[PDB]
Formats: sequence, C-alpha cells, structure tokens
Amino acid sequence: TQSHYGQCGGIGYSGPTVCASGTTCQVLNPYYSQCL
Repeated sequence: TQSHYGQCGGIGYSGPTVCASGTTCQVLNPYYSQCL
C-alpha cells in the first residue's frame, strides 16, 4: 500500500497503486500520480 502524499501511479511507476486508507489516488501529470 502507499502512504499519504505517496506515488500511486504515473508513467515509469512500477509500484502498487492503492493509497492508504483515508486517501485516494490523484493523477498529478502523465508521469506522476500522488495520493491525497
């Protein structure tokens, strides 16, 4: 799982995309998605 302000997605990312409870995944740009 990811933590708050954690990268859940974004090109080049090869990690889990599930944000910690209480948060959600938010695409920042086509190369980064933060969890807020």
